[PDB]
Amino acid sequence: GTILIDLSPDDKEFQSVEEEMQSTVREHRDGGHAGGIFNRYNILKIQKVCNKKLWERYTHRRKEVSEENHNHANERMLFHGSPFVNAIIHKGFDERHAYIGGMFGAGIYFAENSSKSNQYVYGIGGGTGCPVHKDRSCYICHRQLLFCRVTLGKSFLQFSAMMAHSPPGHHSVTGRPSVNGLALAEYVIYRGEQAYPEYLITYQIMRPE
Ligand SMILES: COc1ccc(-c2cc3c(N)cccc3c(=O)[nH]2)cc1
Ligand SMILES: [Zn+2]
Repeated sequence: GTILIDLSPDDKEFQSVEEEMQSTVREHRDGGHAGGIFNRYNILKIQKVCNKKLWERYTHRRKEVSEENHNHANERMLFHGSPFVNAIIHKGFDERHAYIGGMFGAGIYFAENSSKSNQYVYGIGGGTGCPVHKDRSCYICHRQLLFCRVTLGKSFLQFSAMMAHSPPGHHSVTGRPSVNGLALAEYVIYRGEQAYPEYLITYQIMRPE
């Protein structure tokens, strides 16, 4: 039931999604090992992901969370990178898309930094890199990220040196950076219904000059 609608580069929606992608790139403590060496992206395409059933699954859960949190869904727009992006857009997020080994337990992880999610496009730690060249810093191969609508509800704050259940009385976990002053927050949900994959972004990382 999923259809993908291309956005024009002239459309304000394309431009605002591109700006979030580009402006949330940072340097990583791995020197580029997982995601590659780059300061910016070449955006090739942005598509709106449209699936009625999956949207209604998201909004149903959003109202449940809202009603448990003084009518406040605490909804964010966050990046997700995964080898399973094609399954996600067709079937929705579920337990199969969890990062079993993540620092906040087996859940589905989202980033404010697009460059954090980029580290996961080819697997955990960047896997072995792109399938064609086996290069984690490949500047040729096309990559894909999701920019997703995520319900956080009441989020458990984990101060952090950088499927399970949410902590009792909470709907998500927030990983607050406590060492790297430039890192933005990461978030974990434990129910696939608490995210909708709204934009599919196709891109290349760009080699710095
Ligand atoms: C291969 O299964 C996985 C898919 C996505 C990720 C992933 C992890 C992650 C993280 N730990 C922090 C912030 C964002 C992400 C993310 O986008 N994907 C991890 C495993
Ligand atoms: Zn490649």
